[PDB]
Amino acid sequence: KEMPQPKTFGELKNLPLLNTDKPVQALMKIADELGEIFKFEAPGRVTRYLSSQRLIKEACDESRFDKNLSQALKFVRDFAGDGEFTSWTHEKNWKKAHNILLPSFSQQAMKGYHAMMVDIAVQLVQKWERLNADEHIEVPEDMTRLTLDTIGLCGFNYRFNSFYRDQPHPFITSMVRALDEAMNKLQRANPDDPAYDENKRQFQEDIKVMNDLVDKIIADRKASQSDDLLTHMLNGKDPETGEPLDDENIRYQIITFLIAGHETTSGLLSFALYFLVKNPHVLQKAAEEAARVLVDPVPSYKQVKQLKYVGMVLNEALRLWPTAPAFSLYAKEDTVLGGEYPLEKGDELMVLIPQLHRDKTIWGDDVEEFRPERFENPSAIPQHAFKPFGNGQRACIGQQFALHEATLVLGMMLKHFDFEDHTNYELDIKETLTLKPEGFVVKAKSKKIPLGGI
Ligand code: HEM
Ligand SMILES: CCCCCCCCCCCCCCCC(=O)NCC(=O)O
Repeated sequence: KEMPQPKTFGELKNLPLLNTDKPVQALMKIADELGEIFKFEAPGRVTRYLSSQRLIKEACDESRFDKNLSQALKFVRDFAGDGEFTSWTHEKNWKKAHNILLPSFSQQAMKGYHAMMVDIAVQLVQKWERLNADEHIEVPEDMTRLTLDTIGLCGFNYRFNSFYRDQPHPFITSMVRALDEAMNKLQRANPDDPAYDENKRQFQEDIKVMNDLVDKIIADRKASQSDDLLTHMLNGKDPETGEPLDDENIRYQIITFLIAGHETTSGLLSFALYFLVKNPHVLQKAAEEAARVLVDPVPSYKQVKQLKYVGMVLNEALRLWPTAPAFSLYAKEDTVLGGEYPLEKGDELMVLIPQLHRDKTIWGDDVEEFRPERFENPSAIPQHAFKPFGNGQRACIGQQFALHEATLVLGMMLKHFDFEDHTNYELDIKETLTLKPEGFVVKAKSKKIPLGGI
């Protein structure tokens, strides 16, 4: 079968279709028009975008495809290096990092992070209880304060103190600019036009800000007994090789985990709150569970694990708007995809996750509705139908960290406040490679339930 392909622009082929501030949403619209697979060509590069579970399940076969660095991740690698997110599976530092850092995500480790996650969640609840009657909440802004603070504290014993700042933390400002520039470089046909000189200067200055922060984390740790993610980065030995990470790689890991470890989580909490306010009956169910389950002044680790419906709400937000919305594969050898599409060794595929999650042959016709009951019995969901955390040995290492944090915080929010979508907010999804609502504001009325000490 010949592969569908969207409209072209002469010798720029499909490239100018990425000349938009919302490229993923543009690709989703193309997949809607063109179907489960389409080709996207740019000068000197081709990729194929997959949207159906039937083809994505094949792409998820690790004997035939391996993780690829999409052009977006190659640009991120300019500041994330061979950190765990932007390394190739065949690079020595990927498996060594994965082996050294995995223990930081064990259940025993998670039980150990719980108190520090509560410390930050209590700061969030206190900030909102302290608002005056005439004020409102800027949701994605506060969720980024919470999630950055939480990976800082749990992962690095470092306080960003983001709730002490009315503007974004300077790491956030540089990170966002750096991910923005990566996204913007995707549609640049001549990246070395001197018209991009100031883009390049500003990129370097952004990277220097992130690395100065990494310096402070490393120095604060030297000056400081912890056993956290940074402990394993600095001292952990890979059981296979017996070697620890080198200093250069360790700096890439800290940048990696500070970014990967909070940005997508902030997106998830923002979208879950959005869907809750837009679906009052769902919000009533979740708030009922939070009140029934969270009987103590602050939540315990077991209580969080008991918030089943809140967990379903977060999964159903990840179904509609997975906040790292694509991952890319390459063919290990020549092969035929779906019995219809021949690929040569090295050909790249991109999995368009929001489109996979709207495959009506899996989910039924009502894929746009927000229905957490979809996830009541997760074992009934077909393999490779639901993939917000990527695939196989390159799947997200921090998936349980993110879900525990989001479930704890959303459970505390729902216990402590009633929420009003006071402006009838129209969803506007800002892209910086990752997805988050922009402009989403709410009002929160305290239920005046006292909050225990940290
Ligand atoms: C809801 C929140 C999250 C989402 C949706 C998410 C999504 C993903 C996805 C889609 C990938 C695969 C990327 C690819 O194949 O190119 C991935 C990998 C990764 N994520 Fe997450 N992530 C989240 C939270 C986290 C957190 C909290 C951490 C750290 C504490 C983290 C650290 C990582 C790392 C280090 C990788 C690379 C894993 C490897 O290849 O060894 N992520 N994530
Ligand atoms: C260092 C940790 C990095 C954390 C952020 C990771 C970003 C997640 C990637 C999301 C996918 C973005 C898709 C961008 C649009 C697209 O398809 N571009 C084509 C291409 O990238 O080559």
